[PDB]
Amino acid sequence: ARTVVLITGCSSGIGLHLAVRLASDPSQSFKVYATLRDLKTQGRLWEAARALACPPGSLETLQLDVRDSKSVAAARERVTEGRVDVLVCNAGLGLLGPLEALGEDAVASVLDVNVVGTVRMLQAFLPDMKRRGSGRVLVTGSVGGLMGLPFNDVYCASKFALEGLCESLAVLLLPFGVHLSLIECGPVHTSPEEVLDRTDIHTFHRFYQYLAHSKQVFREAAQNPEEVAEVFLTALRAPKPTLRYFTTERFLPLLRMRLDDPSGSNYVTAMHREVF
Amino acid sequence: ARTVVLITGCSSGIGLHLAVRLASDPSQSFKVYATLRDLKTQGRLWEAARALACPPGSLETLQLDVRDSKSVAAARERVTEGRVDVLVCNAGLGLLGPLEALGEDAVASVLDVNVVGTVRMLQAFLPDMKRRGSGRVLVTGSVGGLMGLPFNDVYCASKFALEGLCESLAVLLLPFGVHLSLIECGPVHTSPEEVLDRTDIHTFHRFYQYLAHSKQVFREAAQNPEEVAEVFLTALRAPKPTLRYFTTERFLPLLRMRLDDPSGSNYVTAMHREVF
Ligand SMILES: C[C@]12CCC(=O)C[C@@H]1CC[C@@H]1[C@@H]2CC[C@]2(C)C(=O)CC[C@@H]12
Ligand SMILES: C[C@]12CCC(=O)C[C@@H]1CC[C@@H]1[C@@H]2CC[C@]2(C)C(=O)CC[C@@H]12
Repeated sequence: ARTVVLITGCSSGIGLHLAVRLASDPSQSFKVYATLRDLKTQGRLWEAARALACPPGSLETLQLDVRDSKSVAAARERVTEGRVDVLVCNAGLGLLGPLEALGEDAVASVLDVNVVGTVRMLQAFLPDMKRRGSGRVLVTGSVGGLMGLPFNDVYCASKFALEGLCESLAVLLLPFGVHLSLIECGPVHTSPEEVLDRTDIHTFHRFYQYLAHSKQVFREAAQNPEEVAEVFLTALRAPKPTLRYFTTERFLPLLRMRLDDPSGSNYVTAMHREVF
Repeated sequence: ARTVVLITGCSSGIGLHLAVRLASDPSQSFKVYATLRDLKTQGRLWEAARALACPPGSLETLQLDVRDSKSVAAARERVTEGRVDVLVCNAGLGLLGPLEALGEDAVASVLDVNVVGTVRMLQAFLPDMKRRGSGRVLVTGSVGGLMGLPFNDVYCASKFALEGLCESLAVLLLPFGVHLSLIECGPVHTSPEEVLDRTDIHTFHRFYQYLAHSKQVFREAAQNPEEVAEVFLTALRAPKPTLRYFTTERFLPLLRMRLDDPSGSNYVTAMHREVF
C-alpha cells in the first residue's frame, strides 16, 4: 500500500516542491493530497508535476482553508484511502512591518492560519493516528520560531507558538507511536507611504535598514526548495524521528548564544548589531 | 510626579497583588490603573486595597477587555495624566486538556486574549513611549512559554508566542529608551465525563496522571503572589532591565537541558519521565 500524504499550503514554495518531490518519487511509494486555500492557484503545482513526470494518480489537489474547520473536515473526507500516513502542516502567512503599522485583522489572520489552522489540522487528523498507533506529522518551522526577529513580531509570535504547540504534544505522543517533527527552515528560494503614515520616522528608517539587511542575507543564504524538501523526506523515513530537524546549521551559533543566556541580553545585543 | 502604571487582568492573582503592592508602596511613588475585563469582579481587588491601606487616589479601576481594540482605546483615554510610565500586560487565560477535546472557540479565545490582546495593548501604548523615549513594559510570562507542557498545548503555544513577540520587539526597541521585559513565572498561589467523551481512554488516563503530578508540583513549588509581584518591582527599578526576569530558578536545569539539545530529544524524554 502507498504512504498517503496530505500537505497543506501547496500553491507555492516548500509545500509545492515537497508535494511534487513525493509524488514523483522513483519508487512510487507515495500518494499525495496537495491542498490549497484557493484552487485558482493550482497551476504552478500542475506545471511542476508535469515537469517531474508525476504518474497519473500520484498527486491530487483538494481545496482546504485552514481557517475553516468545515473545510478541514471536507478535505479529510476526500482522502479515499480513509487514512493519512503523513500529515504535513505547512500552510503559513508572513507579516512584516512596524508592530503599530500592522492591521488588527492582519495580526489575527496570521495567528489563525499559522497557529489555530495547525490546531484544526491536528484535531482533525491526530485521533485516528493515536488509535492506530502510527502516523507521522511534519510541521514547517522557521528560524523565526527559535529567535525573535525585528519587524517580524507577529510572524515570530506565530512560529514560536508552533514550537510550544508541537513540543507540548510531543511529550504526550512519545509512547503512542505517532511521531511529530518540526522542520526548521532558514530563508528559502520560493507601500512605503502607508508604513510611513502609521509609524515614526526613526522606526521607518530602521525598517529600511532591516529590509536592506534581509535582502543581503537572502541573496547569500537562501536555500533551494529542493534541498529543503529533502529534509522533510529525511524526517519521514527516520525510524525514530527527533522533534526537530534543521535545514541548515547557519543559525545554530546565534541559537546557542540565545539559549546560553536566559536573561536574553546577549541575544538582543547580538541580533541588534547583526541587523542594524 | 508619580509613576503612572496601567496593569491588565487585575481581578485576581498576579495582577491583583501587583496593583495593590504598587498602590500601597510606602513612598507613594505610583498611581495605578488596575484594569479588569468585567467590573463585577473588582471586589477582591478593593478588599486587598483596603487591607494594605492604599491611599485614596493611588488605585483606580477601569474596564478593559483586551479582545476589543475599542475597549483598549477607551481605557487609554481614561488615563488622566496623559501618559503611562509602566505598562503591565498580564491578562491571560489558561487552557488544559487533550488537544482534541478543546473547543475551537476556546483555542481561538486563548490566542486572542493572550497574544492578540497583548499586541492590541502594545499598539495602543508603544508609540507614545517611543516618541518620548521612555517607558517600561512588563509582560507576565510563564515557564510554559519556555518549554512545552503536556496537555497545555494551546496555553504553551500562547506563552511561547509572547516570547517571540517580546523578543522581536526588544531587538528593535534597544536604542529607543523603551524597555520591555518578560517576568517568567513558575506555579503561583492565586467534567471528566466531557473530556472522556472527546478523547481516547489512554489519553484520558494520561491526563489523570498529568493532573496528579501537577497538583504535587503545585503543592510543593507554588510561590506566594507577593514574592512574584516583587520581581515585577525589581524589573521596574532596574536602570537597564534585561529582557527576562525569572521568579524562581527551579526550572533552569530543565530549561538548560532543553536549550542544550536543539533536536528536542533530551527534553521530550526528560519531561515525559518527569510528568509520567
Ligand atoms: C527573516 C529572514 C528573511 C525572510 C525569510 O524568508 C526568513 C529569514 C530567516 C532568517 C532572518 C532573515 C532576515 C535577516 C535576519 C533577521 C538576520 O540577519 C539573521 C536572521 C535573519
Ligand atoms: C503547569 C504547572 C501547573 C499549573 C501552573 O499554574 C503552572 C505550572 C508551570 C510548571 C509545570 C506545572 C505542572 C507540572 C509540570 C509540567 C512539571 O512536572 C514540570 C513543569 C511543571
